[PDB]
Amino acid sequence: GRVRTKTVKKAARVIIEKYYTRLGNDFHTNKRVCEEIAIIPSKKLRNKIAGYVTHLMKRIQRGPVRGISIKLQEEERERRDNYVPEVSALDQEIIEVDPDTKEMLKLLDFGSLSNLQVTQPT
Amino acid sequence: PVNYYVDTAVRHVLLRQGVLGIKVKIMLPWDPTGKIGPKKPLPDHVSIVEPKDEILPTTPISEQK
Amino acid sequence: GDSKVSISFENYRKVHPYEDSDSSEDEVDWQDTRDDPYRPAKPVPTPKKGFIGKGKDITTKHDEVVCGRKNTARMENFAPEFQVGDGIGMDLKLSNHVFNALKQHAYSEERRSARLHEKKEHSVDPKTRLLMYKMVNSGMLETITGCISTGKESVVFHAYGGSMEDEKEDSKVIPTECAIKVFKTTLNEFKNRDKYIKDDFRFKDRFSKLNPRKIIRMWAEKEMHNLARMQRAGIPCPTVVLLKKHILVMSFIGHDQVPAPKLKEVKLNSEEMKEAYYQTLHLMRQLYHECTLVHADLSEYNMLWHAGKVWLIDVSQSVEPTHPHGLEFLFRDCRNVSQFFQKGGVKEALSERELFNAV
RNA sequence: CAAGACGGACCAGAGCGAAAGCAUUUGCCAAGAAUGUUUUCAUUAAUCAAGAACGAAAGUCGGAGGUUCGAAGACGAUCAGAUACCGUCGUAGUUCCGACCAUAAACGAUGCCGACCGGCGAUGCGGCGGCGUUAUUCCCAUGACCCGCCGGGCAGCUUCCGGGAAACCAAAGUCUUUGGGUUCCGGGGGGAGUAUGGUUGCAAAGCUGAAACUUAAAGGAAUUGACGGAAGGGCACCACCAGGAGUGGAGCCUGCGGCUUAAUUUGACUCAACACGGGAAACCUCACCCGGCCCGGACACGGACAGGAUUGACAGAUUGAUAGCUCUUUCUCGAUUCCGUGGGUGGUGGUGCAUGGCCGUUCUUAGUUGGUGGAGCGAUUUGUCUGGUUAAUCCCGAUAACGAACGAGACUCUGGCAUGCUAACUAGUUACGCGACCGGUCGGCGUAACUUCUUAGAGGGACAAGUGGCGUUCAGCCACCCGAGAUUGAGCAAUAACAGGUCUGUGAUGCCCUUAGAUGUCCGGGGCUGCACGCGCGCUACACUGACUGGCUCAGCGUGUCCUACGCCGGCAGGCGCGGGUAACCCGUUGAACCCCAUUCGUGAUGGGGAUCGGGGAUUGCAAUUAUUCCCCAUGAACGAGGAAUUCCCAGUAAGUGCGGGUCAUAAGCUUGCGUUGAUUAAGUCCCUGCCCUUUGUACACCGCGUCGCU
RNA sequence: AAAGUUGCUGCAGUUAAAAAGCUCGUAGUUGGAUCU
Repeated sequence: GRVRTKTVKKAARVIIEKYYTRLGNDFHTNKRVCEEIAIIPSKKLRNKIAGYVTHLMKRIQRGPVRGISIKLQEEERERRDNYVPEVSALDQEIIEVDPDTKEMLKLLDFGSLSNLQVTQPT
Repeated sequence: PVNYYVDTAVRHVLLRQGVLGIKVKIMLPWDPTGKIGPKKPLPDHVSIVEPKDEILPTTPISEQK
Repeated sequence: GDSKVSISFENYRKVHPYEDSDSSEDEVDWQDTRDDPYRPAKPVPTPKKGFIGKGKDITTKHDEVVCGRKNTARMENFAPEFQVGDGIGMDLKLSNHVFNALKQHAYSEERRSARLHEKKEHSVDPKTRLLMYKMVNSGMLETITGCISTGKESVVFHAYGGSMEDEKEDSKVIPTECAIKVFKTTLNEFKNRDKYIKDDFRFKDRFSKLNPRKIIRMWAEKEMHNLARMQRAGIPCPTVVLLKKHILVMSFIGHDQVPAPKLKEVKLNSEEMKEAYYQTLHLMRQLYHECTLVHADLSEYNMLWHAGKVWLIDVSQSVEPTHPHGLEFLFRDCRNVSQFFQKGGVKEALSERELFNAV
């Protein structure tokens, strides 16, 4: 049918990997800037590279890419990665604990903690 | 490409036993013709120029020149 | 290094006014000169004392370096299937412990290739002619006269049979004129015959794995059995005298070495055509009822006109009525007979369905 | 009711026994391991020639009883050859008592005793300690449970301890860093556990046990896959479905066989020969046949030769031939030579199985191979996949692999699009004017523009691009908008191969054969085409959707120094004159055919269709006899849609229709291309055939050729 | 001699040739610590 080969896919991959900024989801804007960078032969190779670039940046909007690796990841995933909640989930007001663990704490000279609540294994 | 890169040259040599045929197919390289090699590259190779490392924006600077 | 999708470092290149500097443009030409290592040494005659020179720089006879270069050059004269490499460009000091093993391998490889090539080279018919000559010398046939008809599957030869001097009470009478049908065993076109052979219960277990020669022998045996069944029912057919492998000898239909004309080639009158149609219908009814077989190849060529009588031949493809395609073959034969009779002007010839119902 | 049998299900990698073996309740008799022991002896032990007890099944003597099953034996089926095979009966045996036999794949294919070296938790027995649960909450111990621990067992799981040729083993480890104790036993494969001897047994047979001779291997692990007919998957109008055109049914042409011939050169013989060898041959071609001519035998040696080696030759004879080819005729010619010895040339003369090159085929496929890294001693393996994906090992993603290269793709030519660009007196239009005819037509004439039509160069354009579904929501697949095109047709074509064709294409060619009444050259004629018959392409038709005639009206490749216009004579074929064109300039605006309208013929072997045959005419050629072709009357035959079988094809396609080129002095029924008219069906499969591709196994085992004869 | 293919040094015995069907047992062979 119509399956893109090794050369066009690898070229589109390295075109995504570096020069990611100057291209875009619009098709023809990619076309010319491919000519502005890669000294490419025929226009059938060019118009086939510029097709997979648009088809790959449409795929970027669905999340990560398993084949490329640049440490930019839009500007939202960086914002999503350094999310900090207002209250720590670790400073819990009360914790349910096994008596064996409390025995370990007492043996550890840490027997005077106040946030602990000993529960029984019913 | 097989028309202007490889240089096929068949020759016949005559020995005591008979005739031996010789084929020598030498593929020309790139680096356009400073007396060596054809101009146009192989119609598949794409070479990508790395970008000039540009200055990232820090402060809006208006310099009159 | 060799990838098609490549990267260019042009922007990081700083200064290049004169790119074609005369430092990388060294003209390297050493082939036609005397500096190429790929050149004969112009060998010196062998010393008799066994060494060259004297003192401490005495270069001896074998002189492991020299002998290694010599063994490399002797490798250069190996078999074409051997692969050496670049053993002269790189100084290869190869020893007899290694070179003799490689030489033995080259000899074994060339010898086994020669053995494979020699095994490859070691891979009416003459056997049928020898069988016919043996039958003629045995007194069964006096002389092979000629070929009467040449078919696609078998060849029919008219011949004169011999007079057996053995006074046996059970000896079959040899006819004066005989027809020998020899099945063609060198033709691969006989492949659809399994449609009429595998469906027979008398030979399915044997034709399930039979060779083509065995298939031809089984077909000849089936033809002889069909001829015997037709002769037992009184149907007009050639009487088989003896069958040998793929050659079956039967009674010739005709006189003075002239075969009987076919129904298509015989210009019979209207009454003669009606009599021939009636005789064909009677023979078909006798074959369906008494012989319990369907000819399945009944046509104008299969029926011969002789002495005002219709004789049936080529019963090799005949099958019993119990076969899964016996009824369809009988209907096709009846349709062909009806078409042949209607073409001859027989107004009394019944239709294909009527002939199938009557038979 | 009786007779003997056997204790299933409970039955587990559980238990016991020295092993063989050992499952119905209860009782009796002695045994026995493990455990527990601040019990008793105190080295009493481990392994063991001789010797001894036990030793499954089968077998052997005596007795008993005999259900069932059953060697032997008796039936019946089954066939080219069954005597193995299957179903029915049935003796010894299988059952118990008392004596022999003492052999098994009697196996863990792993002697016994002792120590050490990783871990884990299940199970049986005994013992120890307990959060706690149950005997209708048990009144306290106690059995059935749970959580551990110890000893001794049958096993298991995991590991890069270690070992091994490896499979594998926690013992097969603690082994060239080689010694805890002890018994048996092996020394290449057969002969052979055979003969002989001894001994046991009633016997069958057991134990012990060679030699002669013969053989260079036999044997053990592991790796790749030839090969599977073993299986599924997959692809193909050189396969199928649905169909169209047919072929095979006639006539003719051509090719290949056979039959003749002086010769009817020659190769090629399923696809991968048979309108192929540019192979449509009057001579040539031409190799073949029937006969002639010449040396066009270089060069070296020797002889002849100047007092001539010779060449050529008029006239007559011969001769097809002004063939001195030979004789007569005697004229020429100045070493240009001749005769043998040598060896050179010329071969379309032999070997494509000695070769190169070229081409064809497997295959127009779907593979091929390194580098670095991992595993293994190594052969080798991963990369080169579970799956999905595509025309594609084309791709995605898993992933001890990561990246590559060749092939496919990209590329190149052609086609569809550009009212944007370039610019045309060797292309075209429009306008104006000049006319000509009745504001319309002019391919009928000239200058203003102009590039839409025509040319041919650059650039652009189309990418699964956008949308909706499907998707392992990746890769990509169906449908739709817009667009000229959501996409044609070819060229090139990998690794590994084929005894595929070609010496007959070469002044390519090795060994050669011949070389002067030549297998060399040339000439004359014949033949390649000869015909009882067979096999393949191809062309005409079988009539009405047709044929005849008249009128009408549109191309494209693309040749041409021969292509031809125009005028004249002829009915045509042709002939004469004057021109142009070495070429978008001329033929030509290429007034092509099928097709479009009208007339006549109306189902009739008919005027359909023109095979065969006579006569005449013209051209090309030295030469048309074997009709070279072309033209005109006449003759009008098979053939009324074709058996078995079979070919090709998916969209400007198949079919129908003609034009150009190649061959060509003379010429296309062939072929290479080109337009014109223009469809049906399907868009799906393994049903035939062919080719794949993955998995598993994987480097001819055995039972069923003889009788006699004399020296 | 290579032959570690005669093995005391110094071979082997699950699958390549090979551990007796099993147990007792005499001769043989080897035998816990412990006395300056």
